[PDB]
Amino acid sequence: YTSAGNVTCWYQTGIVVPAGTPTSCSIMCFVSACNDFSVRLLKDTPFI
Amino acid sequence: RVRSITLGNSTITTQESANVVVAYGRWPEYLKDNEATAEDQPTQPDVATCRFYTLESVTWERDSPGWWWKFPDALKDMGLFGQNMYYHYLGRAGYTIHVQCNASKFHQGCLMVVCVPEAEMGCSQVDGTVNEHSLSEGETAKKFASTSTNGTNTVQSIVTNAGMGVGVGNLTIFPHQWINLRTNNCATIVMPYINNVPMDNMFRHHNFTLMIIPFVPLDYSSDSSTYVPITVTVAPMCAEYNGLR
Amino acid sequence: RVRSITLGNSTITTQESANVVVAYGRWPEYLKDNEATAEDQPTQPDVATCRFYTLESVTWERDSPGWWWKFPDALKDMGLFGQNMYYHYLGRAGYTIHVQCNASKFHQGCLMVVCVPEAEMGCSQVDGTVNEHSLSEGETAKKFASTSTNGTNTVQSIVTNAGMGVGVGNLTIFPHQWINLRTNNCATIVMPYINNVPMDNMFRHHNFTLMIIPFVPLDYSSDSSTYVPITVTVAPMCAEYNGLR
Amino acid sequence: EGKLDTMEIYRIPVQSGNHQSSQVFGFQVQPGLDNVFKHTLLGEILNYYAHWSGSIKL
Amino acid sequence: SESSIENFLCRSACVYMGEYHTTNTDTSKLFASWTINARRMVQMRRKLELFTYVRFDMEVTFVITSKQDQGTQLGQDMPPLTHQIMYIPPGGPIPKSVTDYTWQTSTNPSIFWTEGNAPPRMSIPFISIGNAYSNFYDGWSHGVYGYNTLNHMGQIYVRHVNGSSPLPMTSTVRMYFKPKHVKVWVPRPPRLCQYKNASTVNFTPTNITEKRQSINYIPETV
Amino acid sequence: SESSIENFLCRSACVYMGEYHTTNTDTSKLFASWTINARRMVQMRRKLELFTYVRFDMEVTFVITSKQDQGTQLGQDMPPLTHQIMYIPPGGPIPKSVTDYTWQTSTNPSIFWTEGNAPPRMSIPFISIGNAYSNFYDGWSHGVYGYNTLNHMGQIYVRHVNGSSPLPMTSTVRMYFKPKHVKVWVPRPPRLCQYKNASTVNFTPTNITEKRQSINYIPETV
Repeated sequence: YTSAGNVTCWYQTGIVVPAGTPTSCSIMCFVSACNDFSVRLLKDTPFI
Repeated sequence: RVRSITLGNSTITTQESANVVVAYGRWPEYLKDNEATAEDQPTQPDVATCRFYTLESVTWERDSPGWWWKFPDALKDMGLFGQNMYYHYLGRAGYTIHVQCNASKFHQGCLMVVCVPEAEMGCSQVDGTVNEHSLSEGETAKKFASTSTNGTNTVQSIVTNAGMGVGVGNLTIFPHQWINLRTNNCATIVMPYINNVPMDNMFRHHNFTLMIIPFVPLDYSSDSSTYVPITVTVAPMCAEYNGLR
Repeated sequence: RVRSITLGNSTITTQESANVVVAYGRWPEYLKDNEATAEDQPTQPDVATCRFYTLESVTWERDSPGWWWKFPDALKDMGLFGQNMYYHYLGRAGYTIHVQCNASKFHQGCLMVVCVPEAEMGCSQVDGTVNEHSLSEGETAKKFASTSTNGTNTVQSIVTNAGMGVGVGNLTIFPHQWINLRTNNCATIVMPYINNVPMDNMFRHHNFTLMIIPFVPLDYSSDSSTYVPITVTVAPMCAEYNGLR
Repeated sequence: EGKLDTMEIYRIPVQSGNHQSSQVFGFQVQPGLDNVFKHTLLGEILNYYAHWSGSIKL
Repeated sequence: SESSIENFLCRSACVYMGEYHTTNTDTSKLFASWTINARRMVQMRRKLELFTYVRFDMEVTFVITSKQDQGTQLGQDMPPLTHQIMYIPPGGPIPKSVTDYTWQTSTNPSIFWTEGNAPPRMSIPFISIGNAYSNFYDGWSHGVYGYNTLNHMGQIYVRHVNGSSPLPMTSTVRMYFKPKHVKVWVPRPPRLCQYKNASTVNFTPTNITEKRQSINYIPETV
Repeated sequence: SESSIENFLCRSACVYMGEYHTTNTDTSKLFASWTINARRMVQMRRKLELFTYVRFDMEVTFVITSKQDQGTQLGQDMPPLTHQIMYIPPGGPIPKSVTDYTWQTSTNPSIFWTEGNAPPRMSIPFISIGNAYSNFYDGWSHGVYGYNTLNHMGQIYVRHVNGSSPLPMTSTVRMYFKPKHVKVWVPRPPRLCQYKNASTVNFTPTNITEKRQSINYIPETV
């Protein structure tokens, strides 16, 4: 109900550690725009 | 020191320090033009056959004998490359296979990754015949066993004879790569099309077989993860079919 | 004075004395390269989209009001061109349409064959809305009526208003061809891709509509055949999709 | 739920043990409209304009 | 020369007339609004339907007249009245009261005007992420048949610019619309039936033309 | 092109609306006043906070409307009314009555205008002994946190220009403000919380964004 692309991530193997290291961990995502970005029709923002 | 590779609308990431085996020295290519000039005209898709297809990961535990896949028909449900298998009567293709592991410096183990042409397999009963389901299950892997198997119509899959009646320490004669958790975790194999005819039908013949076999089992200690994931990614190269017009 | 044409693994036969209408003077072609250079890369199948697809014939009898088809989705079950409609999110194409009759010199009648872009149709109830099934049935033709229709969600298909609210004698403003059983029995129309954007999704939009409408009804006498068959053949041209890699 | 006001909102959890075919995360790529992209630096700009288009880097 | 596209389409017309008050007990009668399309003016609609795709700029002029309500109170001495005319692009905030915050958003262009002067006027460019507008769409919105979202052109809203507790007044606005720098594609046959509503092509079946006496009849020559 | 700094900031807006009488028994209702800053307009404030330093000129237009009070007396015949609009630079005298001497000082620029004509307009340059204005100040005034005296921009005062013993009238002024020739330095993140008052950055803690169902949830595709 979007008509947009999507991204997903899957466990291929699983995480393997030696003795004496933390068990769980984390991933972080960063987003940005590439040089070819364009905008039109200045309007008012819906946040204030 | 990381490279990012895009094929079509797919993107994966590898390390630029990769090592690549080109199977017998031969890169894939089109059968050039004039083996069968007059009424044998081929066509090529080059649309969404050249793209990365990623299977489900497998789970490497302490007692894992190994895994195998058959090519093609591991890709008979994979989007367009699978559609072309039903629409066309003859075809051919080469492949690029990436195999990756996710492990830490506190794990240890060793894998052989080998691509075997014409891997004809034996039955568990000496005066028997193998079934079609026991040879492959498509995009799901079959499993080797650690002892000798029984039951009707099953491949005899004891891992020391690799289902072919040879010694498994001698499979290095084929295009192969080693994965030692100590020094690397990835392997790329580029396979060309190998047959005794130029084209063929892709449903009743298995061109080659991909096998993954642990030679030193996975070991870990106190509170590391108890498994390691392995991931396989395939990109078809220079695919070509019979013309329809 | 007969030509034989082969597209792919298809072959049909026409007469070299054919007449061809190129819709607005424009042949089909690829959107060249650089409308959307950076992250809009297309691909083209050119495999078994360029090939003749032949629908079922229709039967022209004494009281036949007419027939219409929607493009695309008259080809959503047609082999590879239909597979590509499901695998890809955007596409575009031009077409070549051949229409043929099989009749004798003892028959008589006259047909208009017209290709209409954006043929938006009206409902049988003025404060109603049209259904998706009543607009098309795929490779089966819808039928015009000779009187005004009723029922919910149906196109108002009286043939004099052509379902669009205009006078049917004025449809010659569109790319069209006449078939007069006295002088010819065939018609070729080459249609380019016409939209107000360069690509589009092929499932919820009907680019154009092919209509076939008798202006003088079929007549025969004593023991001639009581019907005449009409046959439609379509070849897609310069098809192009969004890249998947 | 339960962590819209902590630093934990930014961390994708990777768990321990053997789960080698399960999903880790997934989202639709819709800057400007979708909640996960809406308040970023790119999302905040796009919400000043009624039409926009380009490529995105993750 | 008079049949060129510009001379045929580029002509001004009144497309909306609305009324609004300074004080009321309905609060929707305190402002006037219009959605821009060319389907509720029957004479412009028909000339536009001869083509499938169109591209133009818009020019809008406003004629505004006021009146003191016949309620009761006389002897007033009032300065001239001020009005605000706001254009909202596609993808903009819509006001719901006359006291709303959206009457102050920096990206909604706005005109302030006081009576007695020349009539106000603004010029809008071709605003579409597509390459042309379409008069006909044989598709689904994503679901409404025949409606595509590339044809959005914006909205206009008008209010009074008083302070607190104003005096009662009633105003009328008339909007005059004109397309400019026009280009058209794919001609069509002319509409033969009467229009039934503003969003569909629905129609009741109509005769092809009117009758005469016989297929030979020609009227006597003078 | 529409994301350039000039097209993003250089836009007109109503920032102050005030009322004033000709006769009253309060004597502060006889004139209207406004201090120039850009912190009590919430939509302009947020767009300006994306930068740390700004430099611009100001343009101000005035829309003025009058009314006779509903008190009692009718049958009047009045000439059009005159108004005086005075700008005070930073470091100028401030009036306290409408009869004060400061309404005549030669260094306070002033505009005289009579109703019926075009709306009046004045243009103010960049007025600061510093090199830019600052939207954020992490300091003390010499003691108020966050307030530095280089941001003074002046004041505006409006009165009627009658003679002695005038007739009762009520006027409303609306001020439209526009920055021009703008330059900005050091971009900042956008304000995530609502504003609480006009002089501080005070706020109540806010959520980072809104929730969804799970970390895997993607909505079903149409």
